[PDB]
Amino acid sequence: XKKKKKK
Amino acid sequence: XKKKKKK
Amino acid sequence: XKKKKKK
Amino acid sequence: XKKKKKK
Amino acid sequence: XKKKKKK
Amino acid sequence: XKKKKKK
Amino acid sequence: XKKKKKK
Amino acid sequence: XKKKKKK
Amino acid sequence: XKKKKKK
Amino acid sequence: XKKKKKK
Amino acid sequence: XKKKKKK
Amino acid sequence: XKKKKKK
Amino acid sequence: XKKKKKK
Amino acid sequence: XKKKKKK
Amino acid sequence: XKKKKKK
Amino acid sequence: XKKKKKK
Amino acid sequence: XKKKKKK
Amino acid sequence: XKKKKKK
Amino acid sequence: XKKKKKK
Amino acid sequence: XKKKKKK
Amino acid sequence: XKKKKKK
Amino acid sequence: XKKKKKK
Amino acid sequence: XKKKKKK
Amino acid sequence: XKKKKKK
Amino acid sequence: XKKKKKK
Amino acid sequence: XKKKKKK
Amino acid sequence: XKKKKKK
Amino acid sequence: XKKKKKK
Amino acid sequence: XKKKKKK
Amino acid sequence: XKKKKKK
Amino acid sequence: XKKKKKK
Amino acid sequence: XKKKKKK
Amino acid sequence: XKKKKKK
Amino acid sequence: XKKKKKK
Amino acid sequence: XKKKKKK
Amino acid sequence: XKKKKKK
Amino acid sequence: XKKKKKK
Amino acid sequence: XKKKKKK
Amino acid sequence: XKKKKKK
Amino acid sequence: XKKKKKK
Amino acid sequence: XKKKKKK
Amino acid sequence: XKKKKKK
Amino acid sequence: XKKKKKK
Amino acid sequence: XKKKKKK
Amino acid sequence: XKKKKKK
Amino acid sequence: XKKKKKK
Amino acid sequence: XKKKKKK
Amino acid sequence: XKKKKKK
Amino acid sequence: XKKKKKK
Amino acid sequence: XKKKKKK
Amino acid sequence: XKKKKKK
Amino acid sequence: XKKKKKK
Amino acid sequence: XKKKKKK
Amino acid sequence: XKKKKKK
Amino acid sequence: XKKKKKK
Amino acid sequence: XKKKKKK
Amino acid sequence: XKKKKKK
Amino acid sequence: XKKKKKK
Amino acid sequence: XKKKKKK
Amino acid sequence: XKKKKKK
Amino acid sequence: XKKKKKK
Amino acid sequence: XKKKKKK
Amino acid sequence: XKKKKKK
Amino acid sequence: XKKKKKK
Amino acid sequence: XKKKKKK
Amino acid sequence: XKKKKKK
Amino acid sequence: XKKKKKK
Amino acid sequence: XKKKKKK
Amino acid sequence: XKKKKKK
Amino acid sequence: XKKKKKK
Amino acid sequence: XKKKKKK
Amino acid sequence: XKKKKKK
Amino acid sequence: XKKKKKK
Amino acid sequence: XKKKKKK
Amino acid sequence: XKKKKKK
Amino acid sequence: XKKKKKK
Amino acid sequence: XKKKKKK
Amino acid sequence: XKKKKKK
Amino acid sequence: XKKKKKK
Amino acid sequence: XKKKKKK
Amino acid sequence: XKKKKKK
Amino acid sequence: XKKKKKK
Amino acid sequence: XKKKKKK
Amino acid sequence: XKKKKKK
Amino acid sequence: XKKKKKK
Amino acid sequence: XKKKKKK
Amino acid sequence: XKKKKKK
Amino acid sequence: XKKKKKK
Amino acid sequence: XKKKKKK
Amino acid sequence: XKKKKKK
Amino acid sequence: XKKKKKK
Amino acid sequence: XKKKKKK
Amino acid sequence: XKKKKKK
Amino acid sequence: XKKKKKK
Amino acid sequence: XKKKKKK
Amino acid sequence: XKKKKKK
Amino acid sequence: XKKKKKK
Amino acid sequence: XKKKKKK
Amino acid sequence: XKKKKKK
Amino acid sequence: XKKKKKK
Amino acid sequence: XKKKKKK
Amino acid sequence: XKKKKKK
Amino acid sequence: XKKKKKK
Amino acid sequence: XKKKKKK
Amino acid sequence: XKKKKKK
Amino acid sequence: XKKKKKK
Amino acid sequence: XKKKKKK
Amino acid sequence: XKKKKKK
Amino acid sequence: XKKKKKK
Amino acid sequence: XKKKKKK
Amino acid sequence: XKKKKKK
Amino acid sequence: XKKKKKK
Amino acid sequence: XKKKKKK
Amino acid sequence: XKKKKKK
Amino acid sequence: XKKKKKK
Amino acid sequence: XKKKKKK
Amino acid sequence: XKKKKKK
Amino acid sequence: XKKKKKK
Amino acid sequence: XKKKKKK
Amino acid sequence: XKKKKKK
Amino acid sequence: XEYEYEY
Amino acid sequence: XEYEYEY
Amino acid sequence: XEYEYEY
Amino acid sequence: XEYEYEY
Amino acid sequence: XEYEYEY
Amino acid sequence: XEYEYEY
Amino acid sequence: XEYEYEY
Amino acid sequence: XEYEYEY
Amino acid sequence: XEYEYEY
Amino acid sequence: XEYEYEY
Amino acid sequence: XEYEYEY
Amino acid sequence: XEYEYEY
Amino acid sequence: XEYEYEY
Amino acid sequence: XEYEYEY
Amino acid sequence: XEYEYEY
Amino acid sequence: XEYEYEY
Amino acid sequence: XEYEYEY
Amino acid sequence: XEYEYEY
Amino acid sequence: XEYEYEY
Amino acid sequence: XEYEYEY
Amino acid sequence: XEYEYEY
Amino acid sequence: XEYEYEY
Amino acid sequence: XEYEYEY
Amino acid sequence: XEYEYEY
Amino acid sequence: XEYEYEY
Amino acid sequence: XEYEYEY
Amino acid sequence: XEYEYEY
Amino acid sequence: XEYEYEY
Amino acid sequence: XEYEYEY
Amino acid sequence: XEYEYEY
Amino acid sequence: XEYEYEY
Amino acid sequence: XEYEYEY
Amino acid sequence: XEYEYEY
Amino acid sequence: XEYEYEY
Amino acid sequence: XEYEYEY
Amino acid sequence: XEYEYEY
Amino acid sequence: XEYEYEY
Amino acid sequence: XEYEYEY
Amino acid sequence: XEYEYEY
Amino acid sequence: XEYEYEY
Amino acid sequence: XEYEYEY
Amino acid sequence: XEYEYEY
Amino acid sequence: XEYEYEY
Amino acid sequence: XEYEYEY
Amino acid sequence: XEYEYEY
Amino acid sequence: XEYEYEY
Amino acid sequence: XEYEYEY
Amino acid sequence: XEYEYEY
Amino acid sequence: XEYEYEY
Amino acid sequence: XEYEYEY
Amino acid sequence: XEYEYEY
Amino acid sequence: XEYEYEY
Amino acid sequence: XEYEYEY
Amino acid sequence: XEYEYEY
Amino acid sequence: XEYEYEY
Amino acid sequence: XEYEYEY
Amino acid sequence: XEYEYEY
Amino acid sequence: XEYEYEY
Amino acid sequence: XEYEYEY
Amino acid sequence: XEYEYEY
Amino acid sequence: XEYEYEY
Amino acid sequence: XEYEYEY
Amino acid sequence: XEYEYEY
Amino acid sequence: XEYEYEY
Amino acid sequence: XEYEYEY
Amino acid sequence: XEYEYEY
Amino acid sequence: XEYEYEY
Amino acid sequence: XEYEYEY
Amino acid sequence: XEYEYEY
Amino acid sequence: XEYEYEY
Amino acid sequence: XEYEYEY
Amino acid sequence: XEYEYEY
Amino acid sequence: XEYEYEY
Amino acid sequence: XEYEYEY
Amino acid sequence: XEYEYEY
Amino acid sequence: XEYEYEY
Amino acid sequence: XEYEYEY
Amino acid sequence: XEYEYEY
Amino acid sequence: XEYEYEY
Amino acid sequence: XEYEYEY
Amino acid sequence: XEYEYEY
Amino acid sequence: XEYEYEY
Amino acid sequence: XEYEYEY
Amino acid sequence: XEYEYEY
Amino acid sequence: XEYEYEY
Amino acid sequence: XEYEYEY
Amino acid sequence: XEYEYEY
Amino acid sequence: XEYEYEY
Amino acid sequence: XEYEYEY
Amino acid sequence: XEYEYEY
Amino acid sequence: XEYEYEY
Amino acid sequence: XEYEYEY
Amino acid sequence: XEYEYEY
Amino acid sequence: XEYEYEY
Amino acid sequence: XEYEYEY
Amino acid sequence: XEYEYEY
Amino acid sequence: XEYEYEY
Amino acid sequence: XEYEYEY
Amino acid sequence: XEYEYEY
Amino acid sequence: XEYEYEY
Amino acid sequence: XEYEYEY
Amino acid sequence: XEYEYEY
Amino acid sequence: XEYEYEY
Amino acid sequence: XEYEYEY
Amino acid sequence: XEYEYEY
Amino acid sequence: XEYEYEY
Amino acid sequence: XEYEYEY
Amino acid sequence: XEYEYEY
Amino acid sequence: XEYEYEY
Amino acid sequence: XEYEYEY
Amino acid sequence: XEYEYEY
Amino acid sequence: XEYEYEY
Amino acid sequence: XEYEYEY
Amino acid sequence: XEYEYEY
Amino acid sequence: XEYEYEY
Amino acid sequence: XEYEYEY
Amino acid sequence: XEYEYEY
Amino acid sequence: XEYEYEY
Amino acid sequence: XEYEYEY
Amino acid sequence: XEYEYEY
C-alpha cells in the first residue's frame, strides 16, 4: 502492498 | 495492492 | 488493486 | 481493479 | 474494473 | 467494466 | 460494460 | 453495453 | 447495447 | 440495440 | 433495433 | 427496426 | 420496419 | 414496412 | 407496405 | 401496398 | 395496391 | 389497384 | 383497376 | 377497369 | 371498362 | 365498354 | 359498347 | 354499339 | 348499331 | 342500324 | 337501316 | 331502308 | 326502300 | 320503293 | 315504285 | 310506277 | 304507269 | 299508262 | 294509254 | 289511246 | 284513238 | 278514230 | 273516223 | 268518215 | 263520207 | 257522200 | 252524192 | 247527184 | 242529177 | 236531169 | 231534162 | 225537155 | 220539147 | 214542140 | 209545133 | 203547126 | 197550119 | 192553112 | 186556105 | 180559098 | 510491504 | 517490511 | 524489517 | 531488523 | 151565126 | 158565132 | 165565139 | 171564146 | 178564153 | 185564159 | 192563166 | 199563172 | 206562178 | 213562185 | 220561191 | 227561197 | 235560203 | 242559209 | 249558215 | 256557221 | 264556227 | 271555233 | 278554239 | 286552245 | 293551251 | 300549257 | 308547263 | 315546269 | 322544275 | 329542280 | 336540286 | 344537292 | 351535298 | 358533304 | 365530310 | 372528316 | 378525322 | 385523328 | 392520334 | 399517341 | 405515347 | 412512353 | 418509359 | 425506366 | 431503372 | 437500379 | 443497385 | 450494392 | 456491399 | 462488406 | 467485412 | 473482419 | 479480426 | 485477433 | 490474441 | 496471448 | 501469455 | 507466462 | 512463470 | 518461477 | 523459485 | 528456492 | 534454500 | 539452508 | 165550121 | 160551114 | 171549128 | 177548136 | 183547143 | 189546151 | 194545158 | 200544165 | 206543172 | 212542180 | 218541187 | 225541194 | 231540201 | 237539208 | 243539215 | 249538222 | 256537229 | 262537236 | 269536243 | 275535250 | 282535257 | 288534263 | 295533270 | 301532277 | 308532283 | 315531290 | 322530296 | 328529303 | 335528309 | 342527316 | 349526322 | 356525329 | 363524335 | 370522341 | 377521348 | 384520354 | 390518360 | 397517366 | 404516373 | 411514379 | 418512385 | 425511391 | 432509397 | 439507404 | 446505410 | 452503416 | 459501422 | 466499429 | 473497435 | 479495441 | 486493448 | 493490454 | 499488460 | 506486467 | 512484473 | 519481480 | 525479486 | 531476493 | 538474499 | 544471506 | 177571115 | 170573109 | 184569121 | 191567128 | 197565134 | 204563140 | 211561147 | 217559153 | 224556159 | 230554166 | 237552172 | 243549179 | 250547185 | 256544192 | 262542199 | 268540205 | 275537212 | 281535219 | 287532225 | 293530232 | 299527239 | 305525246 | 311523253 | 317520260 | 322518267 | 328516274 | 334513281 | 340511289 | 345509296 | 351507303 | 357505310 | 362503318 | 368501325 | 374499332 | 379497340 | 385495347 | 390494354 | 396492362 | 402490369 | 407489377 | 413487384 | 418486392 | 424485399 | 430483407 | 435482414 | 441481421 | 447480429 | 453479436 | 458478444 | 464477451 | 470476458 | 476475466 | 482474473 | 488473480 | 494473487 | 500472495 | 506471502 | 512470509 | 519470516 | 525469523 498518503 | 489518498 | 481518493 | 472518488 | 464517483 | 456517477 | 448516471 | 439515466 | 432514460 | 424513454 | 416511447 | 409510441 | 401508435 | 394507428 | 387505421 | 380504414 | 373502407 | 367500400 | 360499392 | 354497385 | 348496377 | 342494369 | 337493361 | 331491353 | 326490344 | 320489336 | 315488328 | 310487319 | 306486310 | 301486301 | 297486293 | 292486284 | 288486275 | 284486266 | 280486257 | 275487248 | 271488239 | 268489229 | 264491220 | 260492211 | 256494202 | 252496193 | 248498185 | 244501176 | 241503167 | 237506158 | 233510150 | 229513141 | 224516133 | 220520125 | 216524117 | 212528109 | 207532101 | 202536093 | 198541086 | 193545078 | 506518508 | 515517513 | 524517518 | 532516523 | 134580140 | 141581146 | 149583153 | 157584159 | 165585164 | 173586170 | 181586176 | 189587181 | 198587186 | 206588192 | 215588197 | 224587202 | 232587207 | 241586211 | 249586216 | 258584221 | 267583226 | 276582230 | 284580235 | 293578240 | 301576244 | 310573249 | 318571253 | 327568258 | 335565263 | 343562267 | 351558272 | 359555277 | 367551282 | 374547287 | 382543292 | 389539298 | 396534303 | 403530309 | 410525314 | 417521320 | 423516326 | 429511332 | 435506338 | 441502344 | 447497351 | 453492358 | 458487365 | 464483372 | 469478379 | 474474386 | 479469393 | 483465401 | 488461409 | 493457417 | 497453425 | 501449433 | 505445441 | 509442450 | 513439458 | 517436467 | 521433475 | 525430484 | 529428493 | 533426502 | 145544136 | 140544128 | 151545144 | 157546152 | 163547159 | 169548167 | 175548174 | 181549182 | 188550189 | 194551196 | 201552203 | 208553210 | 215554216 | 222555223 | 229555230 | 237556236 | 244557242 | 252557248 | 259557254 | 267558260 | 275558266 | 283558272 | 291558277 | 299557283 | 307557288 | 315556294 | 323556299 | 331555304 | 339554309 | 347552315 | 356551320 | 364549325 | 372547330 | 380545335 | 388543340 | 396541345 | 404539350 | 411536356 | 419533361 | 427530366 | 434527371 | 442524377 | 449521382 | 456517388 | 464514393 | 471510399 | 478506405 | 484502411 | 491498417 | 497494423 | 504490429 | 510486435 | 516482442 | 522478448 | 528474455 | 534470461 | 539466468 | 545462475 | 550459483 | 555455490 | 195577098 | 188581092 | 202573103 | 209570109 | 215566115 | 222562122 | 228558128 | 234554134 | 240550141 | 246546147 | 252542154 | 258538161 | 263534168 | 269530175 | 274526182 | 279522189 | 284518197 | 289515204 | 294511212 | 299508220 | 303505228 | 308502236 | 313499244 | 317496252 | 322493260 | 326490268 | 331488277 | 335486285 | 339484294 | 344482302 | 348480311 | 353479319 | 357478328 | 361476336 | 366475345 | 371475353 | 375474362 | 380474370 | 385473379 | 390473387 | 395473396 | 400473404 | 405473412 | 410474420 | 416474428 | 421475436 | 427475444 | 432476452 | 438477460 | 444478467 | 451479475 | 457479482 | 463480489 | 470481497 | 476482504 | 483483511 | 490484517 | 497485524 | 504486530 | 512486537 500500500501507500497511505494520510494528510 | 492500494493507494489511500486520505485527505 | 484500488485508488481511494477519500476527500 | 477500482477508483473510488468519494467526495 | 470501475469508477465510483460518489458525490 | 462501469462508471457509477452516483449523485 | 455500463454508465449508471443515478440522480 | 448500457446507459441508465435514472432520474 | 441500450439507453434507459427512466424518468 | 434500444431506447426506452420510460416516462 | 427500437424506440419505446412508453408514456 | 420499430417505434412503439405507447400512450 | 413499423410504427405502432397505440392510443 | 407499416403504420398501425390503433385507436 | 400498409396503413391500418383501426378505429 | 394498402389502406385498411377499419371502422 | 387497395383501399378497404370497411364500415 | 381497388376501392372496396364495404358497407 | 375497380370500385366495389358493396352495400 | 369496373364499377360494381352491388345492392 | 363496365358498370354493373346489380340490384 | 357496357352498362348492365341487372334488375 | 352496350346497355343491357335486363329486367 | 346496342340496347338490349330484355323484358 | 341496334335496339332489341325483346318482350 | 335496326329496331327488332320481337313480341 | 330496318324495323322488324315480328309479332 | 325497310319495315317488315311480320304477323 | 319497302314495306312488307306479310300476313 | 314498294308495298308488298302478301296475304 | 309498286304495290303488290298478292292475295 | 304499278299496281299488281294478283288474285 | 299500269294496273294489272290478274284474276 | 294501261289497264290489263286479264281474266 | 289502253284498256286490254283480255277474256 | 285504245280499248281491246279481246274475247 | 280505237275500239277493237275482236270476237 | 275507229271501231273494228272483227267477227 | 270509220266502222269496219268485218264479218 | 265510212262504214265498211265487209261480208 | 261512204257506205261500202261489199258482199 | 256515196253508197257502193257492190254485189 | 251517188248510189252505185254494181251487180 | 246519180244512180248507176250497172248490170 | 241522172239515172244510168247500163245493161 | 236524165235517164240513160243504155241497152 | 231527157230520156235516151239507146238500143 | 226530149225523148231520143235511138234504134 | 221533142221526140226523135231515129231508126 | 216536134216529132222527127227519121227513117 | 211539127211532124217531120223524113223517109 | 205542119206536117212535112218528105219522101 | 200546112201539109207539105214533097215527093 | 195549105196543102202543097209538090210532085 | 189552098191546094197547090204543083206537077 | 183556091186550087192551083199547075201543070 | 507499505509506505505511510503520515503528514 | 515498511517506510514510516512520520512528519 | 522498517525505516522510521521520524521528523 | 530497522533504521530509526530520529531527527 | 145569129142575133137573138130577146125583149 | 152569136149576139144575145137579152133585155 | 159569143156576146152576151145581159141587161 | 166570149164577152159577158153582165149589167 | 173570156171577158167578164161584171158591173 | 180570162179577164174578170169585176166592178 | 187570168187577170182579176177586182175594183 | 195570174194577176190579181185587188184595189 | 202570180202577181198580187194588193193596194 | 210569186210577187206580193203589198202597198 | 217569192218577193214580198211590203211597203 | 225569198226576198223580203220590208220597208 | 232568204234575204231580209229590213229597212 | 240567210242574209239579214238590218238597217 | 248566215250573214248579219247589222248597221 | 255566221258572219256578224256589227257596225 | 263564227266571225264577229265588231266595229 | 271563232274569230273576234274587236276594233 | 279562238282568235281574239283585240285592237 | 286560243290566240290573244292584245294590241 | 294559249298564246298571249300582249303588245 | 302557254306562251306569254309579253312585249 | 309555260314560256314567259318577258321583253 | 317553265322557261323564263327574262330580258 | 325551271330554266331562268335572266339576262 | 332548276337552272339559273344568271348573266 | 340546282345549277347556278352565275356569270 | 347544287352546282355553283361561280365565274 | 354541293360543288362550288369558284373561279 | 362538299367539293370546293377554289381556283 | 369535304374536299377543299385550294389552288 | 376532310381532305385539304392545299397547293 | 383529316388529310392535309400541304404542298 | 390526322395525316399531315407536309411537303 | 397523328402521322406527321414531314418531308 | 403519334408518328413523326421527320425526313 | 410516340415514334420519332428522325432521319 | 416513346421510341426514338435517331438515325 | 423509352427506347433510344441512337445509331 | 429506359433502353439506350447506343451504337 | 435502365439498360445501357453501349457498343 | 441499372445494367451497363459496356462493350 | 447495378451490374457493370465491362468487356 | 453492385456486380462488377470486369473482363 | 459488392462483388468484383475481376478476370 | 465485399467479395473480390480476383482471378 | 471482406472475402479476398485471390487466385 | 476478413477472409484471405490466398491460393 | 482475420482468417489467412495461405496455401 | 487472427487465424493463420499457413500451409 | 492468435492461432498460428504452421504446417 | 497465442497458440503456435508448429508441426 | 502462450502455448507452443512444437511437434 | 508459457507452456512449451516440446515433443 | 513457465511449464516446460520436454518429452 | 518454473516447472521442468523433463522426461 | 522451480520444480525439476527430472525423470 | 527449488525442488529437485531427481528420479 | 532446496529439497533434493534424490532417488 | 537444504534437505537432502538421499535414498 | 159548124154551128151545132143537138137539141 | 153549116148552121146545124138536129132538133 | 165548131160551136157545140149538146142540149 | 170547139166551143163545147154539154148542158 | 176547146172551151168546155160540162154543165 | 182546154178551158174546162166541170160545173 | 188546161184551165181546170172542178166547181 | 194545168191551172187547177178544185172548188 | 200545176197551179193547184184545193179550196 | 207545183204551186199548192190546200186552203 | 213544190210551193206548199197548207193553210 | 219544197217551200213549206204549214200555217 | 225544204224551206219549212211550221207557223 | 232543211231551213226549219218552228214558230 | 238543218237550220233550226225553235222559236 | 245543225244550226240550232232554241229561242 | 252543232251550233247550239239555248237562249 | 258542238259550239254551245247556254245563254 | 265542245266549245262551252255557260253564260 | 272541251273549251269551258262558266261565266 | 279541258280548258276551264270558272270566271 | 286540264287548264284551270278559278278566277 | 293540271295547270292550276286559283286567282 | 300539277302546276299550282295559289295567287 | 307538284309545282307549287303559294304567292 | 314538290317544288314549293311559299312566297 | 321537296324543294322548299319559305321566302 | 328536302332542299330547305328559310330565307 | 335535308339541305338546310336558315338564312 | 342534314347539311345545316345557320347563316 | 350533321354538317353544321353556325356562321 | 357532327361536323361542327362555330364560325 | 364530333369534328369541332370553334373558330 | 371529339376532334377539338378552339382556335 | 378527345383530340384537343387550344390554339 | 386526351391528346392535348395548349399552344 | 393524357398526351400533354403545354407549348 | 400522362405524357407531359411543359415546353 | 407521368412522363415529365420540364424543358 | 414519374419519369422526370428537368432540363 | 421517380427517375430523376436534373440536367 | 428515386433514381437521381443531378448532372 | 435512392440511387444518387451528384455528377 | 442510398447509393451515393459524389463524382 | 449508404454506399458512398466521394470520387 | 456505411461503405465509404474517399478516393 | 463503417467500411472505410481513405485512398 | 470500423474497417479502416488509410492507404 | 476498429480494424486499422495505416498502409 | 483495435487491430492495428502500421505498415 | 490493441493488437499492434508496427511493421 | 496490448499485443505488441515492433518488427 | 503487454505482450512485447521487439524483434 | 509484461511478456518481454527483446530479440 | 515482467517475463524478460534479452535474447 | 522479474523472470530474467539474459541469453 | 528476480529469477536471473545470465546464460 | 534473487535466484541467480551465472552460467 | 540470494540463491547464487556461479557455474 | 546467501546460498553460494562457486562451482 | 181573109185571104190576103199584098202583091 | 174576103179574098183579097191588092195587086 | 188571116192568110197573109206580103209578097 | 194568122198565116204570115213576109216574102 | 201566128205562123210566121220572114223569108 | 208563134211559129217563127226568120229565114 | 214560140217555136223559133233563126236560120 | 221558147224552142230556140239559132242555126 | 227555153230549149236552146246554138248550133 | 234552160236546156242549153252550145254545139 | 240549166242543162248545159258546151259541146 | 246547173247540169254542166264541158265536153 | 252544180253537176260538173269537164270531160 | 258541186259534183266535180275532171275526167 | 264538193265531190271531187280528178280522174 | 270535200270528198277528194285524186285517181 | 276533207276525205282524201290520193290513189 | 282530214281522212287521208295515200295509197 | 288527221286520219293518216300511208299505205 | 293524228292517227298515223305508216303501213 | 299522235297514234303512231310504223308497221 | 305519242302512242308509238314500231312493229 | 310517249307510250313506246319497239316490238 | 316514257313507257318503254323493248320487246 | 321512264318505265323500262327490256324484255 | 327509271323503273328498270332487264328481263 | 332507279328501281332495278336484273332478272 | 338505286333499288337493286340482281335476281 | 343503294338497296342491294344479290339473290 | 348501301343496304347489302348477298343471299 | 354499309348494312351487310352475307347470308 | 359497317353492320356486318356473316351468317 | 364495324359491328361484326360471325355467326 | 370493332364490336366483335364470334358466335 | 375492340369489344370481343369469342362465344 | 380490347374488351375480351373468351366464353 | 386489355379487359380479359377467360371464363 | 391487363385486367385478368381466369375464372 | 396486371390485375390478376386466378379464381 | 402485378396484383395477384390466386384464389 | 407484386401484391400476392395465395388464398 | 413483394407483398405476400400466404393465407 | 418482401412483406411476408404466412398466416 | 424481409418483414416476416409466421403467424 | 429480417424482421422476424414467429408468433 | 435479424430482429427476432419467438413469441 | 441479432435482436433476440425468446418470449 | 446478439441482444438476447430469454424472458 | 452478447447482451444476455436470462430473466 | 458477454454482458450477463441471470436475473 | 464477461460482466456477470447472478442476481 | 470476469466482473462477478453474486448478489 | 476476476473482480469478485459475493454480496 | 482475483479482487475478492466476501461481503 | 488475490486482494481479499472478508468483510 | 495475498492481500488479506479479515475485517 | 501475505499481507495479513486480522482486524 | 507474512506481514501480520493481529489488531 | 514474519513481521508480527500483536497489537 | 520474525520481527515481533507484542504491544
